[PDB]
Amino acid sequence: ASVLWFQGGACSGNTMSFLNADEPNVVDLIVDFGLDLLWHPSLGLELGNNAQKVFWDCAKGERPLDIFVFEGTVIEAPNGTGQMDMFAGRPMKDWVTDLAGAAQIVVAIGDCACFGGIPAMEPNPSGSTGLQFHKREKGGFLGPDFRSKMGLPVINVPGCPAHPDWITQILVALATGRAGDITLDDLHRPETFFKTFTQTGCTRVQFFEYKQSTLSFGEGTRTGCLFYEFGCRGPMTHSPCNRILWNRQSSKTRAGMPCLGCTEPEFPHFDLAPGTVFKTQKVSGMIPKEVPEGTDHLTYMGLAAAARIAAPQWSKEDMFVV
Amino acid sequence: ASVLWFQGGACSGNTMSFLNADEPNVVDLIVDFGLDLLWHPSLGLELGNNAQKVFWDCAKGERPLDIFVFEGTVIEAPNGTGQMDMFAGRPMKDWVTDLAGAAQIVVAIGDCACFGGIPAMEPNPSGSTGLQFHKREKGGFLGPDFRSKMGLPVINVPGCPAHPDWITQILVALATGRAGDITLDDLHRPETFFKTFTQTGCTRVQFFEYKQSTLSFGEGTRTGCLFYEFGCRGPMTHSPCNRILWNRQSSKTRAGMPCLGCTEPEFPHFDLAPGTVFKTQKVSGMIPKEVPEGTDHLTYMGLAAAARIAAPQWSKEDMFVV
Amino acid sequence: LDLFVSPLGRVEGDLDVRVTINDGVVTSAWTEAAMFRGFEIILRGKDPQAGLIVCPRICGICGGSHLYKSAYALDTAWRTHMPPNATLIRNICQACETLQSIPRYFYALFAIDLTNKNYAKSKLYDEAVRRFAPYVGTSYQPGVVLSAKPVEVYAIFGGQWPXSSFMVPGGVMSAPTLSDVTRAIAILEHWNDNWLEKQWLGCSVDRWLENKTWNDVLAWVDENESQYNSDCGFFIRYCLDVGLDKYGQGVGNYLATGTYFEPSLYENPTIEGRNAALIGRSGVFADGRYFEFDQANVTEDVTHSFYEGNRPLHPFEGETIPVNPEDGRRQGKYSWAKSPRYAVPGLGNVPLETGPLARRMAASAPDAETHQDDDPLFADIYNAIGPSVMVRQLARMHEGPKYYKWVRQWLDDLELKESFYTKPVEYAEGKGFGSTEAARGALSDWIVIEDSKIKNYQVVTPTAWNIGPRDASEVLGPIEQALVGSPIVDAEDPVELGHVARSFDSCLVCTVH
Amino acid sequence: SPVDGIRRRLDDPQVAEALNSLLDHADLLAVLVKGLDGFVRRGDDIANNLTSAIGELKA
Ligand code: FCO
Ligand code: F3S
Ligand code: F3S
Ligand code: F3S
Ligand code: F3S
Ligand code: F3S
Ligand code: F3S
Ligand SMILES: [Mg+2]
Ligand code: 3NI
Repeated sequence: ASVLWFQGGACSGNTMSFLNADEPNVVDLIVDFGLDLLWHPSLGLELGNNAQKVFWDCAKGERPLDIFVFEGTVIEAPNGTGQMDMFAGRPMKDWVTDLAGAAQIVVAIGDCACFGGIPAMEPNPSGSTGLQFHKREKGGFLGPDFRSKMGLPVINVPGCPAHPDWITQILVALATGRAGDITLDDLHRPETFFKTFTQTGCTRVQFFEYKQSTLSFGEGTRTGCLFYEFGCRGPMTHSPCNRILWNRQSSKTRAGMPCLGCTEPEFPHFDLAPGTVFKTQKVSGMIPKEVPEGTDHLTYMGLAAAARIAAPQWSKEDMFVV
Repeated sequence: ASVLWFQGGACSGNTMSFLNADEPNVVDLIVDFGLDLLWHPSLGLELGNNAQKVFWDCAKGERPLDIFVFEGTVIEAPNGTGQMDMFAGRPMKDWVTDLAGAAQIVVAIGDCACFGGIPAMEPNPSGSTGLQFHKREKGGFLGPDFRSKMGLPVINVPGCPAHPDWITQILVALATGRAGDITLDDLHRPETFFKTFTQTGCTRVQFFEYKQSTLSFGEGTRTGCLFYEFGCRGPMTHSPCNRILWNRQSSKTRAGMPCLGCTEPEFPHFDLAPGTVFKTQKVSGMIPKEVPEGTDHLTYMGLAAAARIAAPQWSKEDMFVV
Repeated sequence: LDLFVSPLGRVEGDLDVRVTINDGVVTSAWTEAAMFRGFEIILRGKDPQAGLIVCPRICGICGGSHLYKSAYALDTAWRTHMPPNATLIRNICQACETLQSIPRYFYALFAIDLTNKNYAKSKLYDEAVRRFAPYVGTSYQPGVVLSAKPVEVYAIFGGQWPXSSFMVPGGVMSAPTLSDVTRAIAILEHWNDNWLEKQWLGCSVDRWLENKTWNDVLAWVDENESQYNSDCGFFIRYCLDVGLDKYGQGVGNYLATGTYFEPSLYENPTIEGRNAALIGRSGVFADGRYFEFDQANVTEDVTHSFYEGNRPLHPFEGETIPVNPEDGRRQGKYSWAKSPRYAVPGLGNVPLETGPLARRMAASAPDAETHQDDDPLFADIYNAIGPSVMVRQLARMHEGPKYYKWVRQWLDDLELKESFYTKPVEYAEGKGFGSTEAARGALSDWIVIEDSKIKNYQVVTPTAWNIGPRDASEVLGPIEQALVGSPIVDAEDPVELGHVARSFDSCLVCTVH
Repeated sequence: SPVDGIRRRLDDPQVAEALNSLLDHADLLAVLVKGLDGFVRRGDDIANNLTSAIGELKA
């Protein structure tokens, strides 16, 4: 299975995260799983005209392209020319057009590629967009009706960056005959990773249940949930970040950092407008503006009051102790 | 730091779990952290009289014994003679007496050694007991007032078996000058691992919060929390099983198996009496007999009714999907 | 010379070995299992599923096997339905535990004895020390470290290893996801590439499994430098150089209860349908002849064991009534091991060696069905050079490639949309027989559920078969007879006793439970 | 003995009268506890009824 991994408006974080892959690690994925990595800007040996030969052979159908991985945004500025992202003699968006049209499967890795991500933040100088989404709005660069040659839409492996497993396990599934096991949600994300929430497996959910808030960073995060004071988007964000830990160690929320909802197409949420960074926007100083997914402010708040009154003592003390 | 690891009424599961250690792995712990493993029944090279020479030198003080790890129960039957556990020419309990009196630090690894564990289940044919506990009752074999030469009581690394990190990180802390960072709870367990609950980081806590029960094993565990129908002791059990995952992969609860509360001194709880295995004992068919730690039945049930009313739709559906 | 070796460690528990030595050769041997926990006693009156929690605790290294057979004991007792995915997961986890056991035992428990000073004159001794020295051996470290990977697969499906109880009547508790299976495959492939093929074999598993004769194995050793200098090739050459092929023969009769059900053939576990459904075939190999395994032929003798009893008992009527070892020794009893014997027609109740060698011999039986292990390699090895420490070890190691391939295929066989559990009826009454091949051999549970409680629970572990003491006929157990004939170069460090006992991968916590 | 004292209290005319009146209405106590057991064993149903009721007021 040939893989061509291109980077548009990328920071290469998805590649670096991918390189952190374990079980399989990246080398075993590239070699031992029958995935022929044709080229990758961070890893491909070919430069210049040899690399362009590889790209053109993929684009024109001279050689098969099974998986086109795209990382980074599709940069369309200036004026829709895409010349703020010139790659191998073309605007990167033209490469995207050709290769997405050539690939059996197109995988957008990372929010930039999936939805536009950080570069698509206003004022979006690069005219960045995702492959098939611009933020939540379906269509992105390739249009809502784009399908790869295997009939799939762009497989969106979101995250900023995506966790290595979010792509590697998909690649293994494709390589092991389990492509049919891959189900995609409405954002084209693999449901095997994105039916759960970041909160799922969060070490602070018991504090969340009892509405015990982390009050401060550092040692303050030895207790409490980050939802109330730090804008944790865990309960509104689909991800397996607390199921499949980052770097096989931790997750933002475990570590005391609020989930920024990076697997969600709106990321960065509120465009990091003043007062929204590591803060919970609240109505009347008590009611979070955004409640967990599938809840309503009145039942949430009622249950929150009930949970506060019935809170056990341990939920009000440090638990992640030295 | 010399380490002598003995096994009494053990199944060697703590050793095997220990051998699963990663970061550090067991070989790097034994070699590269300055921990001189004098002998271990599963790993020591010496047999017969050479092994006994090592043991006797440790017991009589001929050579220093920094850490005496004991796995398995202290077997006292028959009639307090301990001859149901004869090791190297003595009842194992006599070795325990001598070596625990010789060691700078005594570590009981696994419930058997900590509290008596499964062999101490009635009728306790082996007269098994823990080093310093018999189940929850402090004192075990060595007495409540036993202190090692460093002044510590037996460090209880419970579990059945203990997770490799529960011992290896303690050993690393001892080896890296962080012994003073080790705080022990009332059961002499390292609070760095046993202030959290098994539930802490459980992928099913959101279902717990909304009182959504897993109804059946297998695919039934794609949703729900195991507390209500499968006797999950997660919320009553101190452990980092969902914080530090087992085998760097999972935990019982994540996998759909109820926590059996194995880090708790009563394990196996209710002595696995009929009707208590993978079942939640309930009063009037709906009130759990045991509620989470630090809650009372009244508040817990009121909050549970409120949560059931407030429960979002996703909490009632499969989340650990293929 | 009466030599009492205590402890003989690296046998997963408490073992003492008494040997009579004449002219530097063991002429008689007694294996003394020295530690008793009495889990069969504890299980009486407990919840019918208490075995799923207790039996894994019989043993750390093979508790998953205990779980497997305890689950199947309940499945048969309760006439459950096993969805094919559940059977696959059970197979995968059993085999993964065994795949962990193989290197972990080989390097940590067995191969370090290859560095014994008795071999200092061998031309391969320096290399043996470099590779297999405890904790620093260049083969020891990666072998032991990577031994944890297959049980990572186990943990993926069971939550953890050791000490999951996720195998339950009617299936498994877990519901694997796509990433579970892909990660399990990745872990298995990485372990296979990095330990099994790179380090153990120096070749592909397929190349190793092409060895059908002993001459094939020797040609494989000499075929190229990679296989020659592999841990397997080096181990074979070391054994042939230092004489590990010359003793530890043992009974030459073998018991395999088999394990790894073909999912379609054991959807409704029964005792009677068990043998046909096995992939890793059951089989008794006695007096050079193949017999079908039948659990009804299993007795346990306590004549020389520290238990009350006057006749061999089939485990359905088994009893575990300890006697005080002082009194028992006054009665000639010397081990907490029971003496499992198997009724072979024309031979009576004989000791049978269990373990990988027994499995390989069973796999050499005729009339294998398509799903079943059909492997003539160890029939040929047995006929060519006979059993020995080397051949027993080679059987164990041979299972690595074979079980890896089976696990890989089973992972491919998982139908993730399909059921992993059929809720059983927890009958108040039932008689269950669960058996598996733990890493060390035939592991079996006979359970009698009465009044929704465990009425009887008898575990017969492979090391009990191997290391169990003399029966009422004074017939030595397999390990005892394997010790007989062993050379003793140094009574102060009788490493050959360790070689023989550990070549069985003896697990004393299992032996006694 | 303290148990002897509870038997002694049972003799008290006034204690006996009250205990007799309790056993006269023990049926009502039994039915109220049975009603509570019923309510508890159908608590999930009543919770589902309150969920469907609130869910209507939500729509
Ligand atoms: N393998 C293994 Fe343990 C032994 N003997 C069991 O069963
Ligand atoms: S990791 Fe980098 S490539 Fe985009 S998705 Fe995040 S800015
Ligand atoms: S439970 Fe965890 S995911 Fe965020 S909302 Fe609280 S820190
Ligand atoms: S910010 Fe992203 S990486 Fe996970 S913890 Fe939140 S979804
Ligand atoms: S793992 Fe084994 S040694 Fe005891 S603590 Fe559990 S039975
Ligand atoms: S939240 Fe998890 S720890 Fe048990 S009680 Fe529920 S499965
Ligand atoms: S049974 Fe023990 S291993 Fe953890 S999940 Fe529960 S404390
Ligand atoms: Mg038994
Ligand atoms: Ni064992």
